[PDB]
Amino acid sequence: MENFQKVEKIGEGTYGVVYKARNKLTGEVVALKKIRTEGVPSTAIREISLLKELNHPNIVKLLDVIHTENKLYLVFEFLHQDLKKFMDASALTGIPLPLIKSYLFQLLQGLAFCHSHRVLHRDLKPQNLLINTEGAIKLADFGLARAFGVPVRTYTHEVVTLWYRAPEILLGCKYYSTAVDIWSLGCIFAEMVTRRALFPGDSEIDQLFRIFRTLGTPDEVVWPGVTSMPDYKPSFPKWARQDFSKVVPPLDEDGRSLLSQMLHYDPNKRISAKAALAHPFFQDVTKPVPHLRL
Ligand SMILES: CCC[C@@H]1CCc2[nH]nc(C(=O)NN)c2C1
Repeated sequence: MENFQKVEKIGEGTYGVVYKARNKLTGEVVALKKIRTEGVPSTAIREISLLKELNHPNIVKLLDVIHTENKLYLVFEFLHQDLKKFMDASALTGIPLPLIKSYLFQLLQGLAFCHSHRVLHRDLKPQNLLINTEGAIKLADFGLARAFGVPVRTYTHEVVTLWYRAPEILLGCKYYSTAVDIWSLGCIFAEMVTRRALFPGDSEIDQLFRIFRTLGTPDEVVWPGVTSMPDYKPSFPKWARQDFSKVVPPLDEDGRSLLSQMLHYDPNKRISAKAALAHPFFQDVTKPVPHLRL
């Protein structure tokens, strides 16, 4: 880009480098993502361009999409910190429950919105949840997975995390439903509460087996059709399901109930974002402000 003074390199995304930049004309500060190449499928460009109309307060705004000289630039609204960095910074004391609740509530609203427009994220993780000083949290990179797919390694060869991946994806499902995002958010909810990743898998089978060890090896009883999935193996070990009281202490029964519904094995049974917003857990939701040192 020629009309963008690039303040700094913010990070490295799944698809490309991210810079903090200042638009010389509007003076606005944005997050500029630079992506890759055999001409780049125009099918992706159309899909991505449609995201410019997917506007919501809990969705990072996509300001522009520019395809030029073998590169694809995505211009996004800028937020000062991501949830991964905030959780690390809050590791010693933990994120207060009221803020955890507020963040989950807002993330579900963002999901409810995109899902109602038939757009899935598919690769939700702390790294793409951005926060500001106002107490808001927004989902970034929504819709990019439908356009580019989720690779095994990023453009820098970094391993794309499997920690938040729904079991139906790990088992080979061809079609992803909105339920995949609810699963990822549930894993993130648990991580905020316990200050440790729920299922820190370091391979696809380790990821699947960690899920099984906590939630029990799935069977036709809890997940009709699971034994017919592409990568299901009758030889998977059979682990017993653990009590959520042991999984996310010391979260209260309302939060444990909601998390259990977000982590149902059967995608068709997993709670929707819309239904989750009405869960008793959010009865006393508020909008606290985090302490951010920028
Ligand atoms: C998930 C990585 C891509 C995001 C796109 C939107 C976005 N907005 N701000 C940032 C940022 O990193 N600020 N420190 C990002 C990064």
